[PDB]
Amino acid sequence: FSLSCNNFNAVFSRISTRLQELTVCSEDNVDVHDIELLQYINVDCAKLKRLLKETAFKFKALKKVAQLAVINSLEKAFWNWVENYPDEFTKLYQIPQTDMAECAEKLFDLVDGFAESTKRKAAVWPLQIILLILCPEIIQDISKDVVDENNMNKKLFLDSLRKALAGHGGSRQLTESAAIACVKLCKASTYINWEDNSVIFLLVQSMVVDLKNLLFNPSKPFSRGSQPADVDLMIDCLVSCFRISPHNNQHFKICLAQNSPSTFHYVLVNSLHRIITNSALDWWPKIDAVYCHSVELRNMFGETLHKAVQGCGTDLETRSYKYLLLSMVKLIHADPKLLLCNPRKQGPETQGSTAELITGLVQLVPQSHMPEIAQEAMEALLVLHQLDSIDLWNPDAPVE
Repeated sequence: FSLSCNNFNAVFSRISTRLQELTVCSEDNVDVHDIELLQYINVDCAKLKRLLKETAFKFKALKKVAQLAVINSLEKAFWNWVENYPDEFTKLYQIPQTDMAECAEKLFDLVDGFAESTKRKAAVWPLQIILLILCPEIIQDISKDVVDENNMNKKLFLDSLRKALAGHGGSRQLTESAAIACVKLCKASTYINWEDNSVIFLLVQSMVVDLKNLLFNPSKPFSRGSQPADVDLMIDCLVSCFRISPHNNQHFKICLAQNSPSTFHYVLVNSLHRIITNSALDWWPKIDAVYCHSVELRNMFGETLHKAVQGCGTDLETRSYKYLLLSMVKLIHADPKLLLCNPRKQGPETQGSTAELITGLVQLVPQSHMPEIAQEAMEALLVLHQLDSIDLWNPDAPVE
């Protein structure tokens, strides 16, 4: 990635050769590793246009295996640009650019032709949305009357997505795919300032309500594959949704509720963990909004701690707690003010809240049952000693 910053052509030339070799040859080969270098090369807006144009010309003649690799690799290329160059993404919707729109549309059609079977549709759907996002006005027309051919194929795809997203269709594979695709759309929306207030915001609103019921139904655990639930997927959704509507989130409570399964707890804390550590855009909401829930967070710490220690002195249920406990400890390490807000203050007959927190952390240091946790609790307790964090223990009297 660092090398690609300057000498882009050198890397870029090597890829172009492999495509031509595969293009002319007719005996399918599996040495696509040259193709898969797109995932790492630094990309800028102008450079990205080049990638689409070159692949577009050569895509149709490629073999089946080659076609998949370029699609995935090209998909991950999109995110590299967005993160590394946030500003350029805003300007795309701020001011129209036909050239960007034109290249995506041609590529859009080629992919759609490529995918016919349900298995194919599952693979390619995540990409197609990204391209559709790239051409803004085609969305507007899709909402209104549809052109004979210009916006005909697009509108058919967009509504086809929703059916599986709502579970109407009797296809599990597409149901899983629709989730991934929608999430990326939700994630991408976050970057748009919303001052444009384009259809992008409106389009997401249509799918958000359906999406949440699919991923955040305690009765039914969404299980993509071997794992009981796609923990990684849920984190992406919740983090994004927060940024869109931070004022009063309604599903924070669903996870934060004690009755919900642990995984909902696990997803919650990690979700708060990204908020603290990765906030590039200033106009995003910040962790301060969540301080109001501190009281409920602490109770979760207490109960998890109580059961975690007891087990060490079912099979996976016990193991689950330890993982949750480790995550909670790391959270305090990241930010101590999150859990210290709204202090209870020492009761005449009962201990306070800052005290009960420390005592729980201390009884883990000498454990040696859970060496990883013990190591962490040391760092956590060492951060609550910085001069800055001493004040929060009891703001009434910090030196008693």
